[PDB]
Amino acid sequence: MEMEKEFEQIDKSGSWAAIYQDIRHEASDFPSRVAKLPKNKNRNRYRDVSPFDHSRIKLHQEDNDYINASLIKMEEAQRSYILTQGPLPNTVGHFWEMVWEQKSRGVVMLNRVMEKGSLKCAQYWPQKEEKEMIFEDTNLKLTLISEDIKSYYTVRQLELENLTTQETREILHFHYTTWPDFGVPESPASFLNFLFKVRESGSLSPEHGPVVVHCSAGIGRSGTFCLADTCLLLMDKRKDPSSVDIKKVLLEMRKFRMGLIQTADQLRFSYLAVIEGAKFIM
Ligand SMILES: CC(=O)N[C@@H](Cc1ccc(O)cc1)C(=O)NN
Repeated sequence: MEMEKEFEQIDKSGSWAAIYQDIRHEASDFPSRVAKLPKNKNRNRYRDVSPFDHSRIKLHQEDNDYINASLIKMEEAQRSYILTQGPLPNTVGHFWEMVWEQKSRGVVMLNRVMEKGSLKCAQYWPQKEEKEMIFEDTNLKLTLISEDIKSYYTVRQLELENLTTQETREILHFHYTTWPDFGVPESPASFLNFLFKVRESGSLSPEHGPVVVHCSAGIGRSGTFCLADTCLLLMDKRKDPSSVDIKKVLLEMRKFRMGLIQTADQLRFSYLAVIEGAKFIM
């Protein structure tokens, strides 16, 4: 039942929350024993937001490998992503250790450091060229190379140095800036173009390790980014573009990360992001 038609009847009835709770009721439930251990109390920004043990990204170290990061592996779509929370003052060195280990090209951010007068994440990248950051706990160094500031996003070039191998790599900061404080973006137009812009970079390609995407919790705004890309990828690919079930995509993803897609407005907006993007792939 096509995604244009469904909506329509979803509007016609207005039962977004009603659609939305059923997915919440049909979603995966798996253990999260690692997250919950006591020595990890400080690596979680939220007590109710936890990575499942079976899909948890692990940090390459034998003492403590824990981070609130999971691997969403999409079989069909031949696409992979890591969802993580906004880093904390105690996790910064862990976020970049992850970027390294995993061999990612890109870092995507759907949020500002300050929203509603309070802190959404740590300031974790260098704002000035001659002002480099060193992550002592994890022996890496990061340098701001260049900055492309535009209306809805900014793209930054960074240099990540594994101070232990002295090897260096180039990472791309894709930062979306205009998402509103309350609600959802008033028009999917800008979220989509930024999604094409991230693909444009080569960051969501198999030729690198999965992309790292985050917002504050690592489930909401992050979930729309991946639900939509994957659905778009799926439409190009199948005979029947019409075949794409957005609820079905979401529950598959939900098997790898708890609560992807936080409110009924995001579900629909996720729906308009798919619906509207199809209109170029073609
Ligand atoms: C008709 C309706 O329920 N609209 C939503 C708001 C909405 C707008 C754009 C989005 O992309 C997503 C959600 C609403 O009124 N919710 N209360």
